[PDB]
Amino acid sequence: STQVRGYDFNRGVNYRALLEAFGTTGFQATNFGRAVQQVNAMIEKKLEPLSQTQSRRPLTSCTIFLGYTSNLISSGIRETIRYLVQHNMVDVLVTTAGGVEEDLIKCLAPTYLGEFELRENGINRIGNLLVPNENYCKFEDWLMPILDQMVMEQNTEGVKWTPSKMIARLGKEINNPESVYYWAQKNHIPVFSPALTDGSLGDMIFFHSYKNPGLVLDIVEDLRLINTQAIFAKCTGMIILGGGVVKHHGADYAVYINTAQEFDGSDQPVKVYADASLVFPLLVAETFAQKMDAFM
Amino acid sequence: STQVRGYDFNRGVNYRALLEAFGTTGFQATNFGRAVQQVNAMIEKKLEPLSQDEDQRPLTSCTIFLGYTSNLISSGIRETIRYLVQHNMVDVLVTTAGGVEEDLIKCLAPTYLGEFLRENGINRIGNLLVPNENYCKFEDWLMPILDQMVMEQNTEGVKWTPSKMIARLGKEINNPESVYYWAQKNHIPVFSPALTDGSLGDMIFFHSYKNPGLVLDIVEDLRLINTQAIFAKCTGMIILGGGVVKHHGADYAVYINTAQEFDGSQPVKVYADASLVFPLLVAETFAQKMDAFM
Amino acid sequence: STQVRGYDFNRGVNYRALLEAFGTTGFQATNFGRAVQQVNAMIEKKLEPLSQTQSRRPLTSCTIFLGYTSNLISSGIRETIRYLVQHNMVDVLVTTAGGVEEDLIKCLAPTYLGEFELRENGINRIGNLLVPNENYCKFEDWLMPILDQMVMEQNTEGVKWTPSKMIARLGKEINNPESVYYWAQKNHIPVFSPALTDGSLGDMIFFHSYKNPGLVLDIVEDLRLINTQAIFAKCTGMIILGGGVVKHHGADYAVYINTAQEFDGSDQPVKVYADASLVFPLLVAETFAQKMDAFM
Amino acid sequence: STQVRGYDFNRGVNYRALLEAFGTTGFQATNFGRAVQQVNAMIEKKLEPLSQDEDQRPLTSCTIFLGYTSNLISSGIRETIRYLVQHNMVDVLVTTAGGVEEDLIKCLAPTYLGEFLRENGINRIGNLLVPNENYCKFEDWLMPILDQMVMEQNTEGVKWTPSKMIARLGKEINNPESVYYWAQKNHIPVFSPALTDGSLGDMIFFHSYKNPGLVLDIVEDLRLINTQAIFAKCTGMIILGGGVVKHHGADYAVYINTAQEFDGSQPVKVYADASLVFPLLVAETFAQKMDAFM
Ligand SMILES: NC[C@@H](c1ccccc1)N1CCc2c(-c3cccnc3)csc2C1=O
Ligand SMILES: NC[C@@H](c1ccccc1)N1CCc2c(-c3cccnc3)csc2C1=O
Ligand SMILES: NC[C@@H](c1ccccc1)N1CCc2c(-c3cccnc3)csc2C1=O
Ligand SMILES: NC[C@@H](c1ccccc1)N1CCc2c(-c3cccnc3)csc2C1=O
Repeated sequence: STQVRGYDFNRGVNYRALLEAFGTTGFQATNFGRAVQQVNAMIEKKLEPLSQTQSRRPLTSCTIFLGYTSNLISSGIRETIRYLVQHNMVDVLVTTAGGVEEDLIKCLAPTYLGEFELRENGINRIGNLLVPNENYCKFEDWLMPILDQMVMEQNTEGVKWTPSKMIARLGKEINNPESVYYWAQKNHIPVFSPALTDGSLGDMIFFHSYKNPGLVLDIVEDLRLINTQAIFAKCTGMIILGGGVVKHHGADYAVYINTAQEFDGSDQPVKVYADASLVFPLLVAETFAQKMDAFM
Repeated sequence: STQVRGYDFNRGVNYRALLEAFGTTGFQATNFGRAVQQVNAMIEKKLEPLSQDEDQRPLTSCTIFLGYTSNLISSGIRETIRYLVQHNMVDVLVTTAGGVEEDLIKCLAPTYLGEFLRENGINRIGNLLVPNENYCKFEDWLMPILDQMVMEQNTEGVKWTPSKMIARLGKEINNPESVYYWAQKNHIPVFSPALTDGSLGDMIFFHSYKNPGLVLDIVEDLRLINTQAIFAKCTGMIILGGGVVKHHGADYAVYINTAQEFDGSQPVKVYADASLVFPLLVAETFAQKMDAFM
Repeated sequence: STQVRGYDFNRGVNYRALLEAFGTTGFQATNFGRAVQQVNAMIEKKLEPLSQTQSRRPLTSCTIFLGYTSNLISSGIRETIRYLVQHNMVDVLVTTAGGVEEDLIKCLAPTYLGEFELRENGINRIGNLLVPNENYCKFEDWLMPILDQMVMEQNTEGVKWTPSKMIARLGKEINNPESVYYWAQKNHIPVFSPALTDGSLGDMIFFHSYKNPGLVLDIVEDLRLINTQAIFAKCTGMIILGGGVVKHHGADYAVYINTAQEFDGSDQPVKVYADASLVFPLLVAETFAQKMDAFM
Repeated sequence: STQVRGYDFNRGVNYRALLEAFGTTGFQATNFGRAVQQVNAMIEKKLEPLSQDEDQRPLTSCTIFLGYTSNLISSGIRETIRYLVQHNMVDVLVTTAGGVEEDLIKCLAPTYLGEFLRENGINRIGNLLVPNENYCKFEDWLMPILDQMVMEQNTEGVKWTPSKMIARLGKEINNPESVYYWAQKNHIPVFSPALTDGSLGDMIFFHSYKNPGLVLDIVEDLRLINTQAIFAKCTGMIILGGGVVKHHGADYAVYINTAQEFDGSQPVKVYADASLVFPLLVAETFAQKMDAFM
């Protein structure tokens, strides 16, 4: 029986103690507290020594899957995710349509803050974020010669492209330390996204295919890669931001952060019903970023 | 302007007048009234003969895309979607992970109502219950088909994509209750790049160790879905449940979901569970023009 | 074990059968089906003969409380609620701030449909509804002489005003068969609303009190009235639209229709998670309106 | 304009920089950054001395109204609210049914964490658990006070309103953990016309048969709350949880709730559970200026 009790500001302001007190505050603050515990248990299992997939990445004592929706990549959470990937704190990335190109585009031009007329200035609104159309034009220019090389390598060097191999290539090509995908390919963290071509990147692949036909993207090889990662893990952890990212039907540790409801049936595990833009950086602050020394 | 006024039940229970009166009721009832008009405009456009200049599955005056999340296929809305597809009322289907297998499995065994399990072997989707045995029955049915598909790839040069696989599964289920049976029979393509994210995917995965090499290309499906939009005279969209399609326009569009805008996740949005709204929408729109589609 | 099955439009369009099939469709459609059952069981218990509070209203075999938020009174649901009250199908009304005056004002001037600049034309927006400010001005003019009479009767005829007695008086004064509150006082259905003065009606009572001081509105007498209604019922039914209307901590039958979530802890019973503007008229169509003959 | 950029944890865990960076992070993080600015503007205004012309519980340069739903008083946010009230950082409280008694009951017995009962005697509020015995303890404490209040009404001519009752309950609880103890001690009025809708109301009801005639007038409270706004130099509002106050303006305003607009139920709205957000907001605003309020 733990008693409900909030942080007492008559102590002054200690941010560690403030965040610890969320555990006893109730409602989603308590879920936040439980999420910190689950992620710290993931991390501690990951750091336990081993003494013991078609993948280069060395096995650890806990394989952590980080899933996220595109919109979080458009947000500043992109920096949070990049940090984790940069320091090898997760093992596999999963995302949805848009989630690749929104990272790469931010390397060529910035996304801006607006609010919750726009079409005439040439601007794509995503919540309270603004991406000028010019950004997609710059990305297109950058992308075309890479797709040319990709088709050539497929037809002459036997390369069998999948979304994950394409995402590694694009990460390598962007060659920029602010990119999630640059760091992911550098650290051999595979990125999975069958819905890679559903949005803007798809549109460009589509037009490119009439200029230079031939590109094939197989999803069955990626299917084998992602599932083998899970089957041959000693333990698995999952952290999933935004929902609609991953399917069930076991994970040893699981945290979900989203604002989706269960009532229209839309797809000790912990859910925090909150905007990940608020919650994820706090969660990282109290977990992965506390163990920064151990990952180096 | 138009005055707010609900239906007056002193007039008795006149269902058509009641549904019409939603338009002036306000909030999401008003949006439902607008959805009805939007869908009726699509249908009117569709039934319009192509003029001499507009000429080109045969193209109509309005190409209608129907998108839905897999949860709706688990629900009884599966029957509503099947009705529209059976009667050629839509031209293209788009769905999400689970959206295919959940239709096929219901031909082999029923889904049940529970409430809002792991030991009895039950998969819970909201208040719906699918016994785990349903998926075992599906596995048995599917494996021989996957053998045939790999054989045809390797010896007949068939290049599989998700749409072609879904067409083939529909032909193989050969059951008039199935959405996918009717889609392939009527040459309505089904697009679903996340086809392998769920249980069907687990099965294709395991199958690939006994009999490797199946390739599912998404790029040919990318070209097919986009060309449907590009060569349409007019386009209509009806998207149920959210997370199905991406923008960056349709001439007519209706979205029905309870997704929020605040975390960043004349078109009409109805903020409601599609399980309530979509059959009412269909009753006032497609079902009124049933004979025109026969 | 009931099997999931939707309405089959190859039968054509039978609206009764369509609505019955919601029961087996799943998700909130199934909850809708369960709500129809609960309300029909309320009604059937109400119609059972008796052979057996400080209130004139005769006891029946089930006392039905109908609760609703103001916004539903601004909507066309006002007509649905009025119908029930007109035909004595419920016994007690409960509402929130705004819920009284939005009915009365619609008797003097209409509310309009807008969408989800407005201040300069003089317009109060409520979701996609528009109420011109002029409507509140007309209501104020109408209200002042009634408040004058009310203060006089308090100080000379011993009248002890409560929100429910005030609401009866206003219903009687509006004298219009489109008003919920006209019908409620005519049929001796009490209306409870401690938060009666939180909005526009309150503002006007506030200004009036400097022109004609003295008005007292006691909530303790109303507290006694509403609770005695419940204590001395043979059976109770509750139908509550919009949430935040009533408090718990027993009802024999209960239906709630709202879109509030349980996750931030905001306050066989059935919940339908839906906009009552869609759901309530359908529910009425399949329940109270089917038994219209028996209530006359 | 401002570029989207999250906090970079390569800089280490610098909490102040992290909270500041929410402003450029986007979605509701950006709204949190705007709430911080809005509340800091209120506080800055409040600490501004009244000029010679502006002169008139003593009035300040900004009158701040703090509103909250009772669920927040059941939560640990009760401590946060109590802190602000204890230190005269707000001028008026407004709450909803349950909002009073749930503070008072915690002085007699604790609330507990459970998960998202009727036989053990437990009231469930989300993932919070209040044993039914807590309310029995509250009843015992309250009855003698209700006797005194009726006596003073009838023999001393006291005219009770909810605010006066809440002040009196706060004085009687005489406990520094209580929001209402500090409100009456600092002459912060508490308004709550729905005071009797819940458990306190059940108790006043039963008490009224043994000892009848208590009158709680809301009209005098109506005048008091409105006059606080009318005579303010500047007004600020902080409203947690929704359904608390009605409009038809404040100079500064922040709302924190997860209510939707679609059913119809420079001000800033943060769409989030206040149990996460409000203590962070307070840490960056009122708690930085603690000494100015002492
Ligand atoms: N059902 C198993 C489940 C899972 C989750 C986590 C670890 C292991 C297994 N799963 C595997 C397949 C998958 C794909 C995907 C990607 C590229 C090609 N094909 C499919 C995207 S999401 C998703 C998914 O959820
Ligand atoms: N961005 C354009 C947009 C669109 C929608 C509707 C008509 C035209 C164009 N689009 C096209 C591609 C697509 C796929 C998909 C399917 C199979 C392979 N690759 C991709 C699933 S959803 C989706 C989508 O939203
Ligand atoms: N807790 C008992 C509960 C209840 C509900 C239903 C039937 C009986 C009892 N209750 C009674 C009191 C009440 C008031 C109110 C109204 C005018 C004056 N004072 C209080 C508004 S809502 C509300 C409420 O929920
Ligand atoms: N409509 C004006 C609005 C307002 C808010 C803030 C400052 C000024 C004015 N208002 C004033 C009245 C009020 C009551 C209340 C309390 C005790 C007795 N009667 C009514 C509770 S909430 C509420 C409210 O919202």
